[PDB]
Amino acid sequence: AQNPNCNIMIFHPTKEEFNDFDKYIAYMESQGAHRAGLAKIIPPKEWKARETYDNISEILIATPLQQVASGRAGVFTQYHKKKKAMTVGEYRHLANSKKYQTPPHQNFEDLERKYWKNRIYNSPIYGADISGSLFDENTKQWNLGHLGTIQDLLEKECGVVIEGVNTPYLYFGMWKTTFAWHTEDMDLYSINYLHLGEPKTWYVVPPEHGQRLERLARELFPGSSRGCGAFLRHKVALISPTVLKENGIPFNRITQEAGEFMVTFPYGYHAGFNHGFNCAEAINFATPRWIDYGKMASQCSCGEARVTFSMDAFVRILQPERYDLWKRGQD
Ligand SMILES: O=C(O)CNC(=O)C(=O)O
Ligand SMILES: [Mg+2]
Ligand code: NI
Ligand SMILES: [Zn+2]
Repeated sequence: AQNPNCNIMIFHPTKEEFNDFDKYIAYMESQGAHRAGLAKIIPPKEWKARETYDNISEILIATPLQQVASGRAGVFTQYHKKKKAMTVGEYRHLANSKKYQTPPHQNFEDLERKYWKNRIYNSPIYGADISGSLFDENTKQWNLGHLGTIQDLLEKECGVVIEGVNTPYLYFGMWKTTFAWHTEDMDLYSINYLHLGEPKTWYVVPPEHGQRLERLARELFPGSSRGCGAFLRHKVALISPTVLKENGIPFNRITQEAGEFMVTFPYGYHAGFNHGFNCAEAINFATPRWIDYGKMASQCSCGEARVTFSMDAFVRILQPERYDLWKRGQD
């Protein structure tokens, strides 16, 4: 069995190996990459996502989200308070202001210590979940707006044609902006490209151990757990590496830098934080190996998780028994 300790693997494809996206995912899996839940892919030196980032300031962040924490430093939830619209140029200036800017630090490990010590005492503002793309149309390799769609994959594997679309999303971050512990909708893959700016630190639980994280979360967030049998779908709970180690939960960590891709694998729980002003692009995707995970994915039916139009068909076809309850949660 490849990668039996579930370490995060880093790949360096050549320009030739970067042509065929599906083939390279399947290659990484042949080497055991999925066992970690997360892999890093460093593009060949010949590749670029676009020519420059000099002309992005007029993109609008219609609903910036202020991430307000409650709890203790290593075990907290966050809620998202909506703020007035602002442009990317306005948000960048805000991120760089004395109130929000990255503090002085020695290295990534010092900054990580400062994040976990101090995150809860601040409320950073995240420009998340913005439909759009920064890949040039002429970039043919690993262009996250030109991937095979999940609806086409389901149709190729199972024969059923379904409605829905699959487009990318932009994330504009600042110091301390936070992504809570989650797996993807329907336990899909994700791919994330860090276009510019400061790093993103990731934490991940191997898919084979995901239920250990879920059991810890029910213990640490007992009110939330009574409210919903899949409350990590709400994407609000944070647990620090120190607390995970104290409770024996297997996990790994890695820092993504500008110009690098990260892939999350089906049922790989992940969480993390941004180091300073940055912009990432991400999208969900599927492969044949996903289908079995989609059929078994938990679902939130309490009303909180509310998701895209395109998840309807995935529930309806892969999980018909659960469909009626889940759709009630959507309505
Ligand atoms: O970058 C973020 O805020 C969160 N991204 C992801 O969870 C992802 O790409 O799967
Ligand atoms: Mg612009
Ligand atoms: Ni994710
Ligand atoms: Zn719920």
